[PDB]
Amino acid sequence: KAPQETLNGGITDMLTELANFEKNVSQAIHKYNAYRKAASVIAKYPHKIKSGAEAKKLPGVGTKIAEKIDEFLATGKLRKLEKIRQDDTSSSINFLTRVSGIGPSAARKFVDEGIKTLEDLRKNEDKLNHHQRIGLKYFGDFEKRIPREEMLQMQDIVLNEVKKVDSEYIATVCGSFRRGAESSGDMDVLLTHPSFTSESTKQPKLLHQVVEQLQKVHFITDTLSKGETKFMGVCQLPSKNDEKEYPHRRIDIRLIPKDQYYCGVLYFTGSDIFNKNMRAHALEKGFTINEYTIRPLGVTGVAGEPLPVDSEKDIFDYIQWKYREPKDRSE
DNA sequence: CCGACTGCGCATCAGC
DNA sequence: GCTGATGCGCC
DNA sequence: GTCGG
Ligand SMILES: [Mg+2]
Ligand SMILES: [Mg+2]
Ligand code: NA
Ligand code: NA
Repeated sequence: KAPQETLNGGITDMLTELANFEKNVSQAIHKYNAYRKAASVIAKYPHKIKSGAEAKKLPGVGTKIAEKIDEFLATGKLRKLEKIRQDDTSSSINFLTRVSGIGPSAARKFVDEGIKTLEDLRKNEDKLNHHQRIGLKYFGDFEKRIPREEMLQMQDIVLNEVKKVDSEYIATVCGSFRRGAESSGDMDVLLTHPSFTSESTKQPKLLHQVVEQLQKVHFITDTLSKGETKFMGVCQLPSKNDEKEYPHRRIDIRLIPKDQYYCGVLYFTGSDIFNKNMRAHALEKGFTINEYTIRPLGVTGVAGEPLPVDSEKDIFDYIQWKYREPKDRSE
């Protein structure tokens, strides 16, 4: 379980708003993560915070945030935030960043030029790049969650088509979906083939062929980016006669070397906390884990050649550990 | 006091 | 024309 | 903004 929004939702929301403002307007990504961290640890606190000093005891909450909590608890609001919400420039910039492709920098230019709304964007399509236009075109669709049943139907199509292109491909839908989530933000598909390894051929056709098949059967509808290794785009479940159309969805497809496949699966399955905690634990046992490989340290810190991996279990075993089921990888 | 806070693929810019 | 930087989305 | 060298 988890503490209800009722407990410290006002505080966590306040911290999340300030988090967004720092990243989108101040362009202070570290202060953005500082705030989110503070919001997380408070969202876990199973007690109604009575003072900023009480919250200060938590890892991620320092003096500044303690002061803000005191102001919020005593008044019900934060002056600095109340002033940011009313600022036309800060609000507009903040808003435009909700478009995929528009970050802090682009949002800034648009607002400096008067472009402050989606409507303003439509009248200025020539000023947008390919990514941004897709983000615009699907603004609303991209903010909708993906229920597990739809992800299942999406997986059906992906696994079916990949196998159809070459039955030797190995495909694994990762992300929260693999962790048994009831809903998802997007679909992350990891791909490999026996003919693709670190020391072999780079083959631009392996990822290209699969994307093509999914476009042939009308599953993939748009392309944000696509190289020889990574593909980012859009997909949509086919419409049932008479029933309403499905929302367009974000889908990523990655071609990974077979010898780095399982480290990739584990990584893109998350959770980020589970990854951080698993990396932190991996440190104690004298190992370093990333998206690509697992390497042995030699006391000074000399990481030798990447250890052989043939399954996710192999990784868990290496670090003296039992394989954690994806559904439990929450923390 | 003061540096770390992950680092990379792909698209697009800035400059030679 | 190229190479390197920057912006962006992401555990 | 917070933590830790
Ligand atoms: Mg700034
Ligand atoms: Mg993801
Ligand atoms: Na603290
Ligand atoms: Na954005």
